[PDB]
Amino acid sequence: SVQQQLEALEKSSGGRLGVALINTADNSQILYRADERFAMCSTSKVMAAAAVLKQSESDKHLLNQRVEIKKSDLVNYNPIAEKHVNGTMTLAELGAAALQYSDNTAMNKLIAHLGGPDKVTAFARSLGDETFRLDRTEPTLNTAIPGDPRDTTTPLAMAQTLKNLTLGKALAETQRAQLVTWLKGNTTGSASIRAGLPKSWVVGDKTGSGDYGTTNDIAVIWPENHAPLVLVTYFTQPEQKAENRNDILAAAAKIVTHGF
Repeated sequence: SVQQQLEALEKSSGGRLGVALINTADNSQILYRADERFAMCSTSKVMAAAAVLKQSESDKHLLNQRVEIKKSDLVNYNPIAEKHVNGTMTLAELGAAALQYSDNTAMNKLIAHLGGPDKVTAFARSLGDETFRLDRTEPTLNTAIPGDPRDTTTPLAMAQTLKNLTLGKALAETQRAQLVTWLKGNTTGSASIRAGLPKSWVVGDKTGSGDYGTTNDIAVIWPENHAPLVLVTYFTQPEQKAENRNDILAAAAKIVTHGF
């Protein structure tokens, strides 16, 4: 029956909906187009920060290393990075900026630091993720052209991986709780998955929108009396200049967690 509400939603939205919920209590799943590739957009920014956290395990000084922010670094959306022009920003500061405020300059600084988009993919691989693939930097990794496999993953590959990063064995404890603290403090997920859930529940998430009306959100949920839920809602549309649809993610979240 849940299959019927998500198929109705999708059809009326005139788009293509993906969803991958993993109820950790019993590891049961609720999958809709979960093995189909969607353009991650700014949800990919979670993998770039966790790859820098995984580093700090072996390098205790790493996160405090400062990073010079200049004008010619500034890409299109730099809500935090721009304040620090002619200043610095440590690596922990750029991970928090990329996730909580979705700073693109910050996302680009982390990548360069690693060595390029292909390193962040190699990291995904080391977590057991064979689907994820970051090809480009900001802002071009959001074109979200249909069929294009660049910078795409699947809703289930992203649900399984997010679970391991925030509730699993991907990161040492210290780094896991820092990734989780970062996600919770997010400032952009208001209208998305969070909307479709009870106000009392706790949520750390990262959105991702792009062209072709691409609207994504990946969130770890902590019910008040239940084990955590991992929810990945990917949505995209056929028209390049299609409006983004967060209300579709709020709806889908409601539909799938209608039972907890």
